[PDB]
Parts: sequence; structure tokens; C-alpha cells
Amino acid sequence: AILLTQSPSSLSASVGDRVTITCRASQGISSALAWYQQKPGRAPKVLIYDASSLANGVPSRFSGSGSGTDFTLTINSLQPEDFATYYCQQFNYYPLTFGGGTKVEIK
Amino acid sequence: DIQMTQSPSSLSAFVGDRVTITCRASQSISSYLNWYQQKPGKAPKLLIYAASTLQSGVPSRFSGSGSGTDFTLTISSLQSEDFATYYCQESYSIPFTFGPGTKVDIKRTVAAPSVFIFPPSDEQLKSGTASVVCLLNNFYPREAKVQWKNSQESVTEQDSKDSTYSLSSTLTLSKADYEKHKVYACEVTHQGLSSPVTKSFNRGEC
Amino acid sequence: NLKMEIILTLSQGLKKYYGKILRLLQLTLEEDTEGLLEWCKRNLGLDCDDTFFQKRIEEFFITGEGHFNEVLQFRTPAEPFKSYFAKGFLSIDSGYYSAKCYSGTSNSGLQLINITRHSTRIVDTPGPKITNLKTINCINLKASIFKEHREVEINVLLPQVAVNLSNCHVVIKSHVCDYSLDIDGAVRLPHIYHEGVFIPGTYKIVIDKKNKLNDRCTLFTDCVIKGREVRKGQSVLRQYKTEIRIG
Amino acid sequence: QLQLQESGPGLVKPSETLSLTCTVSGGSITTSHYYWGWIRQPPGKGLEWVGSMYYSGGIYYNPSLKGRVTISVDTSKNQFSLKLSSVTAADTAVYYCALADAPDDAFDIWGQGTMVTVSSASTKGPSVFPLAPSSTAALGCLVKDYFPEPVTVSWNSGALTSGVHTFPAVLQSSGLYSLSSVVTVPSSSLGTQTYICNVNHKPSNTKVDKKVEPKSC
Amino acid sequence: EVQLVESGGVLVQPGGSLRLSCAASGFTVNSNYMTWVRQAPGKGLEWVSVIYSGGYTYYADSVKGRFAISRDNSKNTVYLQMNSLRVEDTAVYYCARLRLSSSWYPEAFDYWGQGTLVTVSS
Repeated sequence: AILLTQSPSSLSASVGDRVTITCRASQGISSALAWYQQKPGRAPKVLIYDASSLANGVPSRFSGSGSGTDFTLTINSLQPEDFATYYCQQFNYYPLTFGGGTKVEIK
Repeated sequence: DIQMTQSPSSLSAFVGDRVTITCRASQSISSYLNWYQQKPGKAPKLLIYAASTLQSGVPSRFSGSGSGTDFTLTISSLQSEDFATYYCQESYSIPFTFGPGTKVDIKRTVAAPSVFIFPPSDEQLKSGTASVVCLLNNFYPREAKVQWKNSQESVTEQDSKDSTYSLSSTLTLSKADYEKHKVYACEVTHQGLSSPVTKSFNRGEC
Repeated sequence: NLKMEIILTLSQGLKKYYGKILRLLQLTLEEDTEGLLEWCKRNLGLDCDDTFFQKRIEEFFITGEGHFNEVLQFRTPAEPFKSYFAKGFLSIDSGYYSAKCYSGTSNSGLQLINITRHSTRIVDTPGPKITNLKTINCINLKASIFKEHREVEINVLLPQVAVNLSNCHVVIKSHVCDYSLDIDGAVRLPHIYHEGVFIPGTYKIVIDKKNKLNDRCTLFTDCVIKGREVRKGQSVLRQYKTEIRIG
Repeated sequence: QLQLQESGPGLVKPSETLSLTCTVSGGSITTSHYYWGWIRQPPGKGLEWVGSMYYSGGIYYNPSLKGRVTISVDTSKNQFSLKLSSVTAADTAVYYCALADAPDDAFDIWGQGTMVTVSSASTKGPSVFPLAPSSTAALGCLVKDYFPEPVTVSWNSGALTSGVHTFPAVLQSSGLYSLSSVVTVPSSSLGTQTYICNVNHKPSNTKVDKKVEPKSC
Repeated sequence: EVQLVESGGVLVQPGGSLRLSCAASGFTVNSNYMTWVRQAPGKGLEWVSVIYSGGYTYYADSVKGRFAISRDNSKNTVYLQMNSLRVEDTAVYYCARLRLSSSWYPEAFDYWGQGTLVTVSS
């Protein structure tokens, strides 16, 4: 499958910090990365539906930028309500797959 | 794609005159013109089948000329057998589309009509109908009028040898209306006559 | 598996879709169908196998009636390709090659020739090896020179007779499709399968001489000449190998 | 040489179909493709295409017929056919079958100018009335209340091939045609020599050879 | 509001069979693409399968041989059925709707279901 990988595996961040996480693919996917919140004992929720384009109802604190195969997700301000784990996806190829995701740590 | 135009939509000349008609194209075509000499109502016949080449079965009086976009048909001396409509036809792009056709007709010295009149046949009256024919024959030019004292007129095509027209005109009446008149006549006027002329019959005479 | 199956975007898959049709018409020699099967299942709701493509070509060029969409589907009276055009032609562009193809309209106008029923073999005869473009009498070839003198159109009236190009860069015009050909060999013509092979009823070879890329361009074809039979009579079409230098 | 006979129907209803047929004699298409086609002329117009078949076997149709056309060769009988569908009163025309016997692409062998007329009116055989003078003179006979358009007349069964005029027919007020024809004769022969107006109207079963004789005024 | 509810997850014996379901609400499952994704506890998400509106299907490489995804228009339900479970089949399974962009490219999963747990052990 297309190898999707993400960094750092755990992210130290504290309330009000600005911070970023990285998601990458082993091949030149160009678009249709999607990013999800996930929280313990809950369903994941979409935040980003295509690269930079923020999903409806998402807080404006988030944004995405890049050129597909290299992409990043960025937080304008770490609101403690969004202490979670963040996962990324690609849709450029079958089979669909997700990275290992990223932890955030209150530090 | 190709379309055709002809310069004289009609041309007129005396017997023995040299005449030319022209055909020219919407593109350039490298020879590939046909010409057809349709006598009206007949099937056409092929005169010329490429530029400057003549079918074996037609007079040497005809020849083609030119090249490229513009061509002309020439007659070295027009003969009264040359009363016809002439079409060009191109042969570069199927469908081989015809030109509009140039009517050529023959000028003559004037001739007055040997006018005649014929009463209704009894067989028409036996049918309950009546008709009277007034005829003009061996007359030129074609413009003539048949004053009757409700009429139709037919003029025959210019005769291949006489170069000259004939014309018929007819009244129609019920036998009831035919009862209402003692005498019938047609009056005809034509530029070759010295003065207008009439013919008549009396119903009680015939 | 190693092979990640590609998911084509609408535009990318649409180009590959046209790329397959152009190969079936035999205008191109290669085709890319990777991801095309998926593109159809998501965008068209059907499997674009060889049978499906055959009906699209057959309908678009011959049997189709009514409005057609960009995917060659017809309708007689959100989702893509539901705007059925009526312009009469589609620009079939695969991105690697392109041809402008005019939609079928049944018996309205110039028709096509069924080369399954038709197979005209013209007996060989001795004849001049070189033919001057200015005096072509061949029944399969008609030539037009324009006032500029740097453009030539050869109208081929017998598509069944092969015309081989050498060192030429040409534009083909026909009532089926328009396209350019830049490879040596027999002129490629659209072949439409409909209970037999159909090809254009006629096609026009347009040679541009205002550029240098057509220098030394030459046509090799059979000159069909209607000569009379010494025996019996009538007309038995013959042919002879000939060469027409343009450049 | 070749010869042709456009032996199709002279009259059809609207929304019916033609079956104009062109036998060719002196040859057979079994020998090899002949360039051929059907040409049309509605009255008072130039020549107009119907359909064609070049040496390709590639049919052409004139698009203004809205695809109603249908050509067919028939190699079995040295024959051609045209099967125009949904005929309509605008298609009143003469039609010519034509072949290119020679040369390469010109119609040399045009057939005879058959015609078909297209209206609800039935066929209606002519009636003939004598037209002869009272006491040179003219003679003639008058043909009226006849349909469809083409009728032929000849004098003394063809013996009087010269000195004859016939007038193109015209619409009677009822919409039928009428025709008249006349001859110019030396009066020394009038009455002493018999004259017969012979008329033929192939689009019906009617022929009449009607004598003309001076009136007992 | 549209909600997906998965149900019917259980412990089953290894090599057994199971019938997951996902009822939709507020929309009809046949209108748009339905997907399945699952997480092994403490691991990340993985994809399982998708069913298109045309009823065509695709499966993850690990599972292509074993799982069938199906739907019924009248039950307004998508089904995921196991021919034989492996031990690594233990996960929470989420049903999700897949949303296309207007260019009919798949972009994101949304309206994920509340998930359902399945387990396989002695």
C-alpha cells in the first residue's frame, strides 16, 4: 500500500501554544489528504477535507498547507478542548490508509 | 463546400452569333467541370466533361476554356438547335453540385400570329360545358394579349427550327352562359402586326 | 499487493477515456487504461469494457439519435455528464493526441462505406511511375492548388485505396473526424465497428507548404484509371503504382 | 451504349413512398462499380441531388431531404432503386437516373425524364374534344380534366410528326390539368384526308384516337 | 440530524462468522458512498472496504479475500459480513459516510458512526 507517515509521534504542547504536525506519503500523492480528530472512546471527526481547504464547522484555529506528498497541519492556538490525537489520510490511491497519527502532550 | 455561380442568368443572341457563358467556383478546382445542355423538359445531355475536352457525340461548335477557379463555355456560332438551358457542374468534391443554369434563347425578326378561332365542340356541350380556343402561331416575340369580347394562356417553347412561338388561350363557360351571347371573338395585338386583329364566329352560323 | 491502484480525477480520467476511444478508432497505437475502470464505476456507474466502448462508438457515429453528452451517451427527449449537448461534434482529446469527431446523424448527408461487404481489389496495370500534381486524372485522387500556392488539398474519393505518406506532417479532414498525422506509412482512417468495419466515405488530405516541416513530403498511392476492357467491353477499374512529390 | 427507363409510379399519396426503378441495359453492375446517382428537378428550378454512389460504394444523400432518402443498387438485375419515405407535396419533381458509362466522372447516360406528382387527388383519365375549323387551316383537339401531369399526343399515329404544336398543360380552376394541341395543314387536304388526334396518358389506363372533321356549319 | 449507528458486534469464536450492520438516518445509503474503517485497540485506524452508489465494492489488501460489504435500499442499511475471522480482526469497527467534492473526487469521511466492538479469542 501507499505508506503514509507522520511526525512527531508525540507532540509536547501547552494551552495557547502555536504548533504544527506533519504527514507524508512514500509516493507523490498530490491532494486529497484528510485530517481527523480522534479522542479516547469516541468516533473520529473530520477537520480538513482536502489539503488546505478547511471543513465546514471546523474552528478557524486549524489550517493546512503544502503540495500533497508533503503536507502539514497547523494550529493557531492550542485550545485545551482540542487535546486529542490527530490522524491523516490520503485518497490519491486505493487502498485507503491512515498514518499512525500523532499524540499531543500537555507539557 | 464548393458552390457555383454563373454570370448571365439569361443570355440572348441571334443565330450565327458567337456567344460565351461563364461558370466560376467558390474555391479553385483544377479542371473538373462538366457542362450539360438541357433542352427544357428533356433529360440533359453531357456536352463537355473536362475543361477544353468535348464528348465525341456532340458538335465541334462547343469548346471549353480556362483553368483554376473560372471557366467559360463558348459556341463558335450559335444555331437555332442551341435553344437550351446550360448548367456547369464541378467535379472536385462529392456531391457533384450543379450551377444555377444559364438560359440561352434566340432573337428573331418579328412575325405576326396567324390567329385562329374554334367554336366549342358539340361534345363539350353534350357534357354540359363549353370552351373556345384562340390560337396564335409562328409569332415572335412572345408578348401578346388575347382580349375576349376567366381566361387561361399557354405558350409553347421556342421552336428548335422556327425559332418562333405559338400561343393558345381558352375561355370557359357554362352552356347556360354560352346561351347568353350571339357572337364570340378574340382580339389579339402583337408588335409584328400592322394593327390589332380579331376573329369571330356567330353561334347561329356554327 | 505492491500496486497501488490509481484513482483518476474527473479531468485525468476523462482524458484516459478519450484515449481508449481513439485507439479503438485505430487513430493511435497505444492506450493507457490504468484507473479507467474505477473512473467509470464512480462517475458513470457502469463497467467501461470493450463491449461498452463499441456501443459508444457505434452509437455516436452511426446509430445514435438525439442529444449526446461528453461521454457519448444519448438521450432522446450535481452528477457529471448530465448536460446533453446538441452541437453535433465532440472534441475527443486524450492529452497525447486529439481528433475532432462529428456526431452521426443517420442518412442526413454523406454516408460511410461498409468494407466488410465492400472489398474492391483493383487489378494492376503498367503505368507512369511519377504523376504531376498539376495533371492528376486518377479517380481516387483530386488535387486543388490555392492562390497562395503554399497549400495543397488532395481529396481522396476512394478511401478503400491506401495512401502511404513519407516524410509528411499532414492534417486530415473528413465527415467523421479531423486530426493531424505525423508518422510515415498508410494514412490512418477512423474505423468504426458496426456489424462490420466502416471507414469515412471520403477524406481530405491538407498539406501545408508555408512551413518547412513538410519539405520533401511525398505521397505514394494507387492511381485508379477507368480503362475499357479489350474483351467484352464495359469498364474495369485498373490501377498502377505511382508517386506524387509535393515538397 | 447504355439505356435506362425510370419505370416508377407517377402518382403517390402524401406520407406514402416512392419506388422509382432504373433498369440499365447494355451492361450489368456485376462487372464492376459504375458511378451513378439520382438527380431531381422540381418544376421551375435547377437540378437538385437526391443520392449517389461513387466508385467507392459510398452512398451520398442530399441532407435537405431530412434523411428520407434511400439509395440501393441491385446487382442481380442490372437495376437501381430509390425509396424516398414520407413523401410530401413539396417534392413534386421530375427525376433522372444517371450513370457514368464514360468518362471518369460525368453523367453521360441520363435516362428518360420520368416525373411523380404528389397530392390527394386521384388519377383522372383525359377526355378529348375535336377542334376543327368551319368553312391553309389549323387542326387540333383539346384535352381537359386530366391528371396527373404527363400526357402525350401524336398525330396520325405518328405519321404527322412535323407541322405540329402542343401546348404545356395548365391548372384548371378545379385543380385538374388541361391541354390542347394543334396542327397546320394545307386546306386542299381538309376533310378529304382524315386526321386523328391520338392521345396517351400512361398514368391511367386511357388512350383515345379521336378523328377531327370539318363542322357542318 | 444524520446519524450512523453500528450494532451487533460480539465476541465470536475464531474462524466464525459475523454480521455487522450500519443503519443510516436523515439520508439514504444508496445516494452516496459508504465506507468501513476499524481500529485495533491502542493502534491507529485502518480502512476496510467501501461500497459505491453503483453497488460496486473495493476492499483493503489484508481483507479483500474475506469480507463482503453489502447494502439494502429498503432497510437503508449497509452491511459488512465476515466469511472467517482472524485474531487480528478484533477491533472497534466504525461505519462512515464518504463525501465527494463536487468534482466527484473522494475527499473525507464524515458523519462517522458511534462504532462497534468485535472480539475473537478462546
